[PDB]
Amino acid sequence: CNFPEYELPELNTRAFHVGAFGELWRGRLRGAGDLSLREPPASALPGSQAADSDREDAAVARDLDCSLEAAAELRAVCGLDKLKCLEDGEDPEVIPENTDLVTLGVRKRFLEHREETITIDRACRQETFVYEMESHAIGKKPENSADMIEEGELILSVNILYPVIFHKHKEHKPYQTMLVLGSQKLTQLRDSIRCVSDLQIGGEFSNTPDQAPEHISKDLYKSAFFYFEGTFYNDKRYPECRDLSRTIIEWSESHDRGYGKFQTARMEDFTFNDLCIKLGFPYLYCHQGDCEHVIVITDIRLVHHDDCLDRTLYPLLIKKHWLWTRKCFVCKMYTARWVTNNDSFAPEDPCFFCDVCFRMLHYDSEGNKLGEFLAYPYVDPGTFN
Amino acid sequence: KLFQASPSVPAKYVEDKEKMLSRTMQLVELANETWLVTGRHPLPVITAATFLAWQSLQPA
DNA sequence: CTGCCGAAGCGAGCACTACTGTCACACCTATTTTAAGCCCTTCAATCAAATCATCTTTTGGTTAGGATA
Ligand SMILES: [Zn+2]
Ligand SMILES: [Zn+2]
Repeated sequence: CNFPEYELPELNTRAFHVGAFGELWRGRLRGAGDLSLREPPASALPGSQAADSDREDAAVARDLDCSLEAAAELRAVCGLDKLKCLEDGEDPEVIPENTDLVTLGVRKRFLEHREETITIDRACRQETFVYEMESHAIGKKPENSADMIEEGELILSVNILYPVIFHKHKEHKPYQTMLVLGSQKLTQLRDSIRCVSDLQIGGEFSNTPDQAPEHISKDLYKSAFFYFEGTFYNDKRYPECRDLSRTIIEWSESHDRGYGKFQTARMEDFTFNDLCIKLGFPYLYCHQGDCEHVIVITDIRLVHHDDCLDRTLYPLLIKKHWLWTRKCFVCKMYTARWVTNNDSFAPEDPCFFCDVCFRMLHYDSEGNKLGEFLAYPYVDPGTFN
Repeated sequence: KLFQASPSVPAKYVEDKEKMLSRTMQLVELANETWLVTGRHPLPVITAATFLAWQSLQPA
């Protein structure tokens, strides 16, 4: 049955149907209310539990099959005064010395060698994006009723890798993490992508630099498809969209290329609940016909009242890797906007130029072409990352 | 089977067979007149000559 | 009280490589000696592809040579 298990330790899991998995999760939670989106009561010190005692002791007695006095005794025993070694007025910026923790000892070792004038700072720890996009959306609610997450809705964590891979490291990957709902279709995920592959442009305009093409790649081609468990999900909402998967099925199935039989289907025909997908196992998405993306279902879980309940942000970005700007070779500090080939002035081919370093170098006051070269408008993937 | 663009072989390796034969027969003539072939199996010599040709037409 | 001969349907001849009873002679290997070439293993000396350490080229941020707004 749909019983998640590790195919490999902490790397990937077995395949299961998302809808059946969500139904199983709800069946173990429906009626209990632990999957609800309403704020429940929270634990407190025994000196203030009197107000909540009336509402809590009876339920505790019912669930634990103990007496009301036994429930009160358990509540008094399990009070936070027995656990709160830290008072509520203590700042987290200083290590409490009255401790026996090895973890805090290692923390002290880390902090002591970062207090010198050369080392003391409040800079980034190891990354910044995750908390910034968590606190910006965690615990919030939408301004419109139609943008309400359904109670018990599945939350799927999807990692989309960039087209610019390091091709020098293999442990870590360049990717951005998108959160999607089970009921959502793949169309809303595809339309939410802001990859630079949608912004690609071209054309040789060394003679007339001001005649750059009017239409970006997104305005000329709209082909995009997902690929899960051997199924292609190709967009066809627009005439610019083409079923790219037919060429792949023609090429691959004609020979033993190392992959099995595939099937073709439209992009809007399936929701995230209809997928039978693995977790952690990479999958394929493609758009523009040459921009492939690695798709990893990192995590899946039911919605929680403390999560982002605002659907206007969904698909919600939570994590993102960084790409560095491609800067021109003239001033070696400004991000390039043009690329040239066969350039007599440039020391190397290809050479990257910024608008400032491009126009006045390759043209005079009247804009007349100088020297021999070919020029193309350039969009930096490291900028629009 | 290097004279055909079979799917099992990349097209990078396909060459005109005429130049192939010319290069190979002159290579084996070189081998013959240098006493290499006498008293030995010819087949490996022919294979080696086809090798030197096949690398010579595209060392790139 | 027994017996002859017709009617219709059958048929013919022409159109300038499986075993067995023997039998002797093949098959078979006892070793010698070269002269250049042999197949396979099997390790050792040399090599070159890939990986680690460190100098250095450049991409975000701090400093005090350097500046407007
Ligand atoms: Zn892309
Ligand atoms: Zn410039």
